[PDB]
Amino acid sequence: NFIWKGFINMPSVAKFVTKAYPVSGSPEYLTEDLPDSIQVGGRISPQTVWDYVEKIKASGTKEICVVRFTPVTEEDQISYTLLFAYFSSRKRYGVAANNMKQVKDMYLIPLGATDKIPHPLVPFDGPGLELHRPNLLLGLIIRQKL
Amino acid sequence: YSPTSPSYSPT
Repeated sequence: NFIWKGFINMPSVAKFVTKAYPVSGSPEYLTEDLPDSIQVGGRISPQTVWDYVEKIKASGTKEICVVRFTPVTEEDQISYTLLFAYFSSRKRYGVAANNMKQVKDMYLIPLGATDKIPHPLVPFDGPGLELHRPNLLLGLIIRQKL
Repeated sequence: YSPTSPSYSPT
């Protein structure tokens, strides 16, 4: 019941295969809107993203989809952990650089295992996130609605 | 009305 399988590729940091699972507002048609390999082209401060997200909500013209990335093999998990640490240690989110036509933005959010879910994504509309979990990379997908 | 994506630092 995964939505998408592909690469996350951040040059000179980590490249690995992951499955994306639904968390909130993430229909399976997202598979059509994600490339084979998500290219991480930048980093951005979380507060800047949350400010943007509340303007996005006010516009009524986008859908905010949250997915959970899972490494597919033990080798993938090693790189997944590198990339989590890259963003976590800098207090940054990743920014995708190669979005398909229907995707306005995609951000990569490191969610610590005991972290509280960043409040703009609450509440989830979908399976949500379990309380007991590893360190996670979430994908915040800003998709064209109308 | 369409908010512009915020700038970010490239890596």
